[PDB]
Amino acid sequence: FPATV
Amino acid sequence: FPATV
Amino acid sequence: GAMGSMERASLIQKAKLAEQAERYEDMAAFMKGAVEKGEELSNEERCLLSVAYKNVVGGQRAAWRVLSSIEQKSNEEGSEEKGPEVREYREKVETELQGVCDTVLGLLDSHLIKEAGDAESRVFYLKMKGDYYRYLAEVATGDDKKRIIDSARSAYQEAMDISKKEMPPTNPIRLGLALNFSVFHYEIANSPEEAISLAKTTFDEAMADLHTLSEDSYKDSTLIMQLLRDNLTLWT
Amino acid sequence: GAMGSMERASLIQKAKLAEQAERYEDMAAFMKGAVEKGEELSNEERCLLSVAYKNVVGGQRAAWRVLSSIEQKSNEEGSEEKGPEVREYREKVETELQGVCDTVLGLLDSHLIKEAGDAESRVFYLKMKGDYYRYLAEVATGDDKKRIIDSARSAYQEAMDISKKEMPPTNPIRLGLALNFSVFHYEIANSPEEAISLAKTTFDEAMADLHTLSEDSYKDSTLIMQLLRDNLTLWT
Ligand SMILES: Cc1ccc(OC(C)(C)C(=O)NCCS)cc1
Ligand SMILES: Cc1ccc(OC(C)(C)C(=O)NCCS)cc1
Ligand SMILES: [Mg+2]
Ligand SMILES: [Mg+2]
Ligand SMILES: [Mg+2]
Ligand SMILES: [Mg+2]
Ligand SMILES: [Mg+2]
Ligand SMILES: [Mg+2]
Repeated sequence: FPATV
Repeated sequence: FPATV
Repeated sequence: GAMGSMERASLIQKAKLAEQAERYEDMAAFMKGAVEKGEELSNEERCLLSVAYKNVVGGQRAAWRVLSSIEQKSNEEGSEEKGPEVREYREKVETELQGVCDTVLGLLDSHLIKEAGDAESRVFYLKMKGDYYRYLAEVATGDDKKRIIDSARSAYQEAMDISKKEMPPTNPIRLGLALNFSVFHYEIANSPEEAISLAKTTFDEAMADLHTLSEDSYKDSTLIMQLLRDNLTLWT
Repeated sequence: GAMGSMERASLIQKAKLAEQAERYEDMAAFMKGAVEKGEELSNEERCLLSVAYKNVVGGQRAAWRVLSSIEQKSNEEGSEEKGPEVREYREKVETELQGVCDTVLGLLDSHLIKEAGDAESRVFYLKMKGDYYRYLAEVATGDDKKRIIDSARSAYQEAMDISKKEMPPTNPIRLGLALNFSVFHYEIANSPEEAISLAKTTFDEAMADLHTLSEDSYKDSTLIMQLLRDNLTLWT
């Protein structure tokens, strides 16, 4: 999965 | 902590 | 609210304790109680609210993905029929996730967003609104799926418009908003070109503004810039 | 029980799904529902029950220790008074832990132990009874503290007596029982010499019986033997 914050 | 199972 | 009888300051103190104990469900319930006191949140308190719910919903999403994968495999050609249990349990987790997202969206709508006038609070809450609609979108299949996707897009777009007018390009909230709106484009809106363009433009405009920062601000901004680069590497 | 309307086999299937999803609270509730169907458990089903509750209570214990540490620090000389919140939240976690232990002990008493006639089931359940009394003992401070410690000791001792008569010294359940009864002696009963003697004797008697085992049994037994050695290294 791609990075989120 | 010591090991338990 | 089961937290209605506890002092606001004691809810905040207990949310910080729950964080240290990695008890994120408790942390979220304490922060929901604090929001429901009706006063605006400080920057630190908005961080506690977002950390708590991000951890709760993140665990739910990871479980949902495990279960959806199992369910998809069970629906393939040649798989033995295992009955309704996998679907039922995936639905159970899905409904619990939707419940948490509706709770967060409810706090934002009643009444965090309407009282948030400064860019640092209003952008943070509108990013959260886009994030929790995005998690609803990840599991959506019904008549309202396009409307859930558009609700996420609309909240992110309002946040972007404010952040571009009111925050420097290195502001960590602006950067994190752009990170997540870019992921929305890639994963939810089937727009990988828009996702890549937004991540690249956000990274480059932040790079050009790093020279204005202190060492501590530089550390904060470059951490999120590295997440943008990580996604670009994943996608290109 | 909220699980009273679900088929036993579907509860077992869902417990396995919850394990794959790392949803241990759900796993435990599914296994509680399965136990409450009233039939005896198979070896695999006893494993699912013990894995679920060990993970739930393990998280609670780790949180309790974080909170107790904070509380002890707040009660030291020179610490600023922070009010009742740390104690209250430590009590909240403690009460939730006690509730889970009482639930497991209730399943064992109604009616898992009384129907368990084979050594592999009866020793497993009596070890669990000693384990959950031990977790109650870790947080106990009242009039009944010595009785909670003795309940743990008594359950472990009955399990040991059966295991020595009915199981080979390499049996993984016998080994795990001895591992945990040794930890009971060291941490709970203030008997480090008994803890070390039991771990050493258990290790040596298992070593001498490894030659009777298949490769797969050897792998199972030596894994637990290494935990005995790890504790001995920690204690000597
Ligand atoms: C919108 C947003 C932007 C930056 C953030 O920074 C990191 C990821 C370093 C963080 O953990 N902050 C504390 C929680 S507010 C988080 C959220
Ligand atoms: C009493 C006991 C003895 C051996 C065990 O073996 C390990 C730790 C390898 C395990 O995870 N077993 C599956 C859960 S039954 C566990 C419990
Ligand atoms: Mg007040
Ligand atoms: Mg659904
Ligand atoms: Mg553009
Ligand atoms: Mg039936
Ligand atoms: Mg108490
Ligand atoms: Mg002896």
